[PDB]
Order: sequence, then C-alpha cells, then structure tokens
Amino acid sequence: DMPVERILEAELAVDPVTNICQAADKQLFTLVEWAKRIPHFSELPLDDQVILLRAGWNELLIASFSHRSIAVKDGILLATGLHVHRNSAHSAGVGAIFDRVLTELVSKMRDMQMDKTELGCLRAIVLFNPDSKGLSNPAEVEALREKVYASLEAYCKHKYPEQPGRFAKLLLRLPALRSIGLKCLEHLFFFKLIGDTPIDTFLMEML
Amino acid sequence: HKILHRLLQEGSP
Ligand SMILES: CC1(C)CCN(c2cc(C(F)(F)F)nc(NCCC(=O)O)n2)c2ccccc21
Repeated sequence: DMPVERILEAELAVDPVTNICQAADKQLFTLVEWAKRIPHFSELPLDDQVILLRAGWNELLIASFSHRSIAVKDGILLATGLHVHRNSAHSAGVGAIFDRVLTELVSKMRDMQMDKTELGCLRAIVLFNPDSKGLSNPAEVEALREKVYASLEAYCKHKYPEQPGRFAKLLLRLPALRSIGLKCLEHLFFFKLIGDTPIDTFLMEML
Repeated sequence: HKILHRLLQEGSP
C-alpha cells in the first residue's frame, strides 16, 4: 500500500560554493527524515536504505530546489534562503548547468504547475531506484517504485482528467533530472578535491 | 557511511 496522502504529508513535513555546500549539508539531514516518512522505506533492510539514499540524494535535492524556485525570477532559491543567480553561478564555474536547471526543470515545473503531491511522487520514484548497485533484492525496490507510480497516475487522472498526457509528462522530466544530478555531482567532487568545501560534514561523507 | 547509517536508525534523543 502506497497512499499519495502520505507522500504529500512527507513533503509538507520537511561565495557561492560555500553557500551551495552549506545548503546541501543542511538538506541532507532533512532528506533522511523525509525518506523515513515515505511508506515502507524504513521497512527495507538498513543497508538497502543506505544504498538508495547514496544513489539518489543529489537528484532528490535538485528536484526540491527546482520546485521551490518556480516563483523566483531567473535564479535558484536554496533551502538556506540564499539565492543563486547567473553571475554567481558563472563565478563558481557552473553557469551551464545553472541554465539547464532553469530550462529543463524550473521553467517546465512552472509551465505545467506541477503540484506538491506530484513532486513528492517523482521524488519517491527516484528514492526507490532499483538500479542502485548492491541492493540485497533489487526487485523489492522495483515493487515499491511500481506502487508509487500507480498511485501517481490515479492521482493525476482524478485531479487533471482534462490533461491525459500529464502523468507521462511528469515521468519524462526524470531523464533531465538524471543528467543534471550527474553534472552537479561532478562539480561537487571538484570543489571538495581542491579544498573549497566545508570539512567534517554529512556532505563530505556523501562524497 | 557512519553518519547516514546512524541517522536512519530510530531511537535518537
Ligand atoms: C544548479 C546549481 C547552480 C545550484 C546549486 N547547486 C546545488 C546542488 C545540490 C545537490 F547537492 F543536490 F547537487 N544541492 C544544492 N542545494 C541544497 C538543496 C537546497 O538548497 O534546497 N545546490 C549546484 C551544485 C553544482 C552545480 C550547480 C549547482
């Protein structure tokens, strides 16, 4: 069982480089509390819970700050309340991936007015990633993923029957999120390699 | 993964 109500409840319950790192470290503690509120996540083996969050944390944070930023003009609102605009993104060397977040995620979430239940379900789908390496029983994760997207489709079809393509439109933002998560992670590993990141943090562990 | 493994476990003050 996988009720969209509980997925929405999980959502509602929770120098540029330094600003980005501080903001990611903060949201990693929050992301663990979100994951435990997703139905049946905490019933997986503990080592599989570790594997899923290591595989998806950066996509899960990117989805959230993208949805948070739909009302910001040409910028990204970080969870600390600080903004990232184009000037500072270029000074961090991440101008091109910044543009891709705006054009592939924020603007498209805005266009279709993606709501918070839909965001929560896409994030639960990312969380339940059955391709994560080393899972004790990948198919158990695929099973939960399938329950999430069954619930998402029924939700969209009830709330937005005039938009029959809406469910697929949501799922087809996931390749963009995967591209963009990979590139953000590359920059983060670089910041750490050259010694520009805060030390002794949860973020350092994830990297 | 000491931090994540701890955070996932229930019963923390
Ligand atoms: C797109 C842009 C310019 C924006 C900021 N940023 C990231 C990346 C991550 C993540 F770790 F997910 F990749 N997180 C957070 N911010 C914490 C979450 C929150 O503030 O809500 N910010 C990042 C990192 C590299 C390259 C580009 C960026």
